[PDB]
Amino acid sequence: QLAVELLDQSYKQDEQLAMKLLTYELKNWSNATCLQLAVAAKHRDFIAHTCS
Amino acid sequence: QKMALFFWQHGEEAMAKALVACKLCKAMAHEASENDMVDDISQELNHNSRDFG
Repeated sequence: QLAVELLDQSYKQDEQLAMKLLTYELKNWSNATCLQLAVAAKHRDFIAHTCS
Repeated sequence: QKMALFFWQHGEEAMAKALVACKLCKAMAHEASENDMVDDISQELNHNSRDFG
């Protein structure tokens, strides 16, 4: 829920930097992006959001 | 839409203005979703279609 609301607020502020947030390679988190970690988490509402 | 709800209160033919604005709005929504350009635009503009609706 925190992930969904944070993506929501990112989308309310700026769509472009939200895109840069999602496609980002997380160097600490095993060089994977937010999308792969989310689909690992099976979390449906995160992927179902308009931005992603 | 804040300007539009203001201009609906002033002038005559208000019932006509509500219907025609509803026509021009929702049609402009679904035609813009043919291009699906930043959908945020489309569902907030259908939101205006229920507002005038």
